[PDB]
Amino acid sequence: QFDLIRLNNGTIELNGILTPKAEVLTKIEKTLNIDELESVHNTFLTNILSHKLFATNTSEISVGDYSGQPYPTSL
Amino acid sequence: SQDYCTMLYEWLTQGILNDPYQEFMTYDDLERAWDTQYFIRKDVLLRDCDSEEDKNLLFKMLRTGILLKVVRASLQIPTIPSNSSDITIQEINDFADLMEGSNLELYVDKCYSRANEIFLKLFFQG
Repeated sequence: QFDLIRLNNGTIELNGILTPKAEVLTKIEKTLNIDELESVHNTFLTNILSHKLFATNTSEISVGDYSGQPYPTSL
Repeated sequence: SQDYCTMLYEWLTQGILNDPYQEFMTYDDLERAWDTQYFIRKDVLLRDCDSEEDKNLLFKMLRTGILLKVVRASLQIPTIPSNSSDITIQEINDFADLMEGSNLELYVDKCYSRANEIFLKLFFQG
């Protein structure tokens, strides 16, 4: 029930409000619709893409030492 | 002052801040991302708030309102019904009588105890 977000500096931040542990003063299924399913499929695709071995010709990847070439290029 | 007593009652029973004319003695920012700053306006106060007793009274009222607003924001409810506790606050009708009598202090202590009980129950059970 706790949603965490990581940053580049190694810190962790809680996203949004922290809901109580299911306790409301009182004296169905969470399925995904069309746009939610499409968006989560897009997130799955970009997560597949963001692999270091799949990031071909990108500026975010670091080249291998003593070679000067990225890992996908060496592959 | 019929409007001012109703605004004070709303602030002391639900923590709802609606001051479109800058007349209430307390108003919060974000009208740090989650914790907002509560500024007390001394130009529109009802007392001097210079003595220790008056300062503690003002701080108690502010803490009551803050706890009410926090409970509202956590429960995602627009208002806190009176059935959630065993304490009921009556609306102020005579401003002069409320100022000259201890009924103001009684109502303030009552709503403060109610807000503290609700907050403790919530943070202890949920």
